[PDB]
Amino acid sequence: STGSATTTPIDSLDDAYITPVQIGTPAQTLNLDFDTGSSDLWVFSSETTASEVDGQTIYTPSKSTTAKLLSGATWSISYGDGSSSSGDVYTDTVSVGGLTVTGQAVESAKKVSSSFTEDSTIDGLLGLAFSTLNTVSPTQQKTFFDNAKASLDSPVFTADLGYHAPGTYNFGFIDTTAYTGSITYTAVSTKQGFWEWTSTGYAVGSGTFKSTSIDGIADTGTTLLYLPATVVSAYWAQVSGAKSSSSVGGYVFPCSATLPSFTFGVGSARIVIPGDYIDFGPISTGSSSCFGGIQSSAGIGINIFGDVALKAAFVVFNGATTPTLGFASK
Ligand SMILES: NCCN1CCOCC1
Repeated sequence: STGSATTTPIDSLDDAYITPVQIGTPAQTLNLDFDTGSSDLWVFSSETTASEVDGQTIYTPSKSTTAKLLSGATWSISYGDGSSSSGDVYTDTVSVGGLTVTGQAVESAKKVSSSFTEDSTIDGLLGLAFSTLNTVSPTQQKTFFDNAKASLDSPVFTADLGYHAPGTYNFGFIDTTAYTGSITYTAVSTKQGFWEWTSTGYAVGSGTFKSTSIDGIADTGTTLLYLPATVVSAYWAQVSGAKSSSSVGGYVFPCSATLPSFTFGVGSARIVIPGDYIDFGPISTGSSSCFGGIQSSAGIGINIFGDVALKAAFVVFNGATTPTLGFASK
């Protein structure tokens, strides 16, 4: 089997991408944030605290003839951005663009933090990192990709995020028309439960490529590109007026600037992030100071190849016996 679904940016800045997911019988369609940096499929629901729901579409398990309460199971997750959610668990039929998983764990939120409540366009998350990170207790549950894997024509999923435009998540196949040149595959460590790999280096605009090992995670659930301070300083030093602002919480730059591109290495291959992809607009409404799309990972503990980097590439998340990541220009 295969699945194919369109992913759409939630706003004019590509702050996040939402993909429609069918849950239950009859189908209840929710727009989920596909996240390769986490492993829980959770949704806003009929059980979520009323004051914590502000415009999201909710899953109502009582209206699904295939929903079964997973007895005694609870979940609770805290994300790197400080956001959190928790609740109970149902098993139900979940479909993504024609691909169906019966008995998928659907984690129903009873509580969500303010960051989730304020994003009316995100109805929940669909985790695509390794099932070892799944928070369901006392019986850990599998991701949608893990459950579909055996059935897929090829044990892979692909992320093709658009810049200011819709993109696609495919399951079980590689669309050879979606990229240019070849896909370069690179080793993955699953020790931390992430799609963790090692970039071979970087270039800033037309600058000379620096060969240097950058360990990081391919994370569709993180908006920006988080890299070592030395790398991020070398990037923003090419932008007149750019500076790291402690009050804003990162590098800001004059909105009148034309940003240089950023290249990252994948083996001998090179992915080029055009400069406009690094502009995240005014720091506050009406300001002429803009927020940078490349930020320091110093306070995180890990480098993150978020949407800023991934959207410049066709990315293969290869779930073969030994998982690998593939990158192609597009
Ligand atoms: N609610 C703050 C976080 N979100 C994250 C996704 O994009 C919009 C802003």
